[PDB]
Amino acid sequence: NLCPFGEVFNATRFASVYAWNRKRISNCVADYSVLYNSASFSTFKCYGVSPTKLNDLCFTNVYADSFVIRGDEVRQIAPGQTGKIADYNYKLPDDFTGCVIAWNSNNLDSKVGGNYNYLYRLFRKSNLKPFERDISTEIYQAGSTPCNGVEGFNCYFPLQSYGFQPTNGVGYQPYRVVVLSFELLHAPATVCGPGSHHH
Amino acid sequence: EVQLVQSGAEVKKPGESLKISCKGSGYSFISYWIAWVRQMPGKGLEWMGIIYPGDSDTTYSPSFQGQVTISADKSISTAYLQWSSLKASDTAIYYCARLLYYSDSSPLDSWGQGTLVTVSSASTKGPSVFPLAPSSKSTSGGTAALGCLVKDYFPEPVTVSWNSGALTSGVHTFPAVLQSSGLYSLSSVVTVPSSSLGTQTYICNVNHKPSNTKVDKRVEP
Amino acid sequence: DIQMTQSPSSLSASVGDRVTITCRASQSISTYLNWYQQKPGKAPNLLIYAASSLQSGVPSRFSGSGSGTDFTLTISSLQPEDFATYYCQQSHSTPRTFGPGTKVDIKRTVAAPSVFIFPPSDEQLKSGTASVVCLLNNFYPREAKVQWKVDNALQSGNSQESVTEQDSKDSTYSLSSTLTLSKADYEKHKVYACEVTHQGLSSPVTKSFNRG
Ligand SMILES: *[C@@H]1O[C@H](CO)[C@@H](O[C@@H]2O[C@H](CO)[C@@H](O[C@@H]3O[C@H](CO)[C@@H](O)[C@H](O)[C@@H]3O)[C@H](O)[C@H]2NC(C)=O)[C@H](O)[C@H]1NC(C)=O
Repeated sequence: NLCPFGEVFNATRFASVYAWNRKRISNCVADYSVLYNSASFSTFKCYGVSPTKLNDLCFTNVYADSFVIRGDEVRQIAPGQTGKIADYNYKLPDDFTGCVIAWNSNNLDSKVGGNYNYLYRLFRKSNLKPFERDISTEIYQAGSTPCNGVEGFNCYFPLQSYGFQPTNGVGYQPYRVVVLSFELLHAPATVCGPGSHHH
Repeated sequence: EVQLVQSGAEVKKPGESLKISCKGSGYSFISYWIAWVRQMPGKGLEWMGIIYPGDSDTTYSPSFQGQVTISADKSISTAYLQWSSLKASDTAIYYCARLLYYSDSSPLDSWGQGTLVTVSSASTKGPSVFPLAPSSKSTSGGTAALGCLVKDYFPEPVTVSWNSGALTSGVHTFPAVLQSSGLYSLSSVVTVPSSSLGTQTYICNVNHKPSNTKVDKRVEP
Repeated sequence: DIQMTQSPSSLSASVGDRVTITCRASQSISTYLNWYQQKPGKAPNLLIYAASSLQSGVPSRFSGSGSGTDFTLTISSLQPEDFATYYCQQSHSTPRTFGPGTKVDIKRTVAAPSVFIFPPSDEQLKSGTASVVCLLNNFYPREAKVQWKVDNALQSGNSQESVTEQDSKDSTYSLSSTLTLSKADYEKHKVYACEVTHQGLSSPVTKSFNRG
């Protein structure tokens, strides 16, 4: 049962980075090098592993996190980084064991006049934990006076929409991202590679 | 189906340790903070503290700091509440709850069903069943009152019926109270017409499974 | 600690009524305020967060408003499922704190309690303790007071009471108060009484007996 990787990488709709969704993958065989070779990938780094080696390995469970950002921010989807995305939207742990997959989707998530549906958290009073997810739309109190709901000075709606237009620069164009994380518990491994000892 | 399920009721003695659990499913357990809330008998809600399962970072309420330990085990999607020495004042219901998110109103959008913790020095003990005898004259008219006093038992589960299951109308079995002795006391009563005091007999059927006790008690004026 | 207050502490309402409950904070909390519902034997359920955001799955008849120190929960048309206790909870400061809750019982005509007093049983007296019971039957509203008198001397810290939940058929309450002494001091007095006050009683009523 080769897993539904196409269910995630080929999903017609992707989430905003602030409300990134996670797909638990389990009970299947994973052909990671076939995923590598499906190509059209501008970023494909693995931390602590190699694709070729890991489709000989198995793990307890695998998780696929997907969302949209833009080109200049994919660097933030790496361990130990800072910035609006890593600090306020999607944070990876320093001991990350997985791969980060990203590819330009300007042909799909941009439109003439701008696609404002993709959002990202602009303000947050503390940085996120690794793999924490905060979807709060409450107005952000940037100063010492309370907002009492109303938008006003020092009181901002916390989410900003990307201005995705087909004519933006490489760094301001949409990029779909998928982060695979490999969970090895002291428990039966149910996501194996074709070349593992299990198959 | 986001759900939190807590472990079952607990009956301990002062000075003992206790650990209770809260298992979460239907979502990414490491990605949301978990709160613990106390509700003492007949009281409201108290925020005890919070924990982030991803790394077990905890922030306690000052009232509970150093009085209890919040921990987690992400490998089995579980959060814990733990005491090293229980006190009678710890008798209460404890809930775990997920925070929709950490910032701003930080609302508790999904709760576990609660874990009742009872701290008492007493051991399993069957009840004493005493009559609450009516004194109303049978021909006086109006209503008469009649009951049974179920005293000094432990643990909590006790059931009482009247004339087997035949008498149910006008019955009020009250919630048990925990006496200063660490033993429960309960009263069951029924109101009946004064006239009927002269024709029908009344027997309460008290059942206490923990001590395998079954007592039938007639109540006469 | 921010202190949360709710008014009224108890509310009688009928199906179809528009009900409003208020919450007050001892200092401003912007709109970092949540509302929860709790029914006996159950765990709370989130109704409103951030003062006015309706939790998904919650019926539209619930709504929240307010800011700073004043907040209100409104139910447009009270339904049978809505009789319960409602708590507010501030999230402006740590520690988080809840209001004491406001129970919303079913409205009914006022009914005065039938009161009955029960002396200790001879069996119990053999064991060295005496339990005098006072019973308040089928009253509405919930508020009632029982004071034990022994030879016209009022008792304190001497009794425990317990109240039933609102009855399903007649929507009344019932209450049991248990005064307990030892055989010794029980045998030292003659008359035992419980005085009951209730909105349905024009003047306090006393049931009593003399051991003999
Ligand atoms: C997402 O969707 C794309 C497009 O459907 C997938 O591209 C697919 O890539 C595989 C090889 O990795 C192709 O399989 C081979 O294609 C040749 C075509 O000549 C065929 O003769 C071979 O027998 C074999 O089928 C597949 O055709 C191709 N799909 C299409 C319709 O072009 C991509 O792999 C998907 N990504 C994931 C992770 O699912």
